[PDB]
Amino acid sequence: PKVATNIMRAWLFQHLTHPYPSEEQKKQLAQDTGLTILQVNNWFINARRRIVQPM
Ligand SMILES: [Cl-]
Repeated sequence: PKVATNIMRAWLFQHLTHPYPSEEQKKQLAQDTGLTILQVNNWFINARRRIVQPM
């Protein structure tokens, strides 16, 4: 699971100005992580919320 998380973190940091994977990108991320598309989407929702959450 560390590799799965690191796959998504790496994508996220490379796309900080638009941290919203397209449908095709979600599909590739699912393949790379071994997570479902649903899990990939939920991870990104939670990541974007974490970035903006108050100190
Ligand atoms: Cl990282």
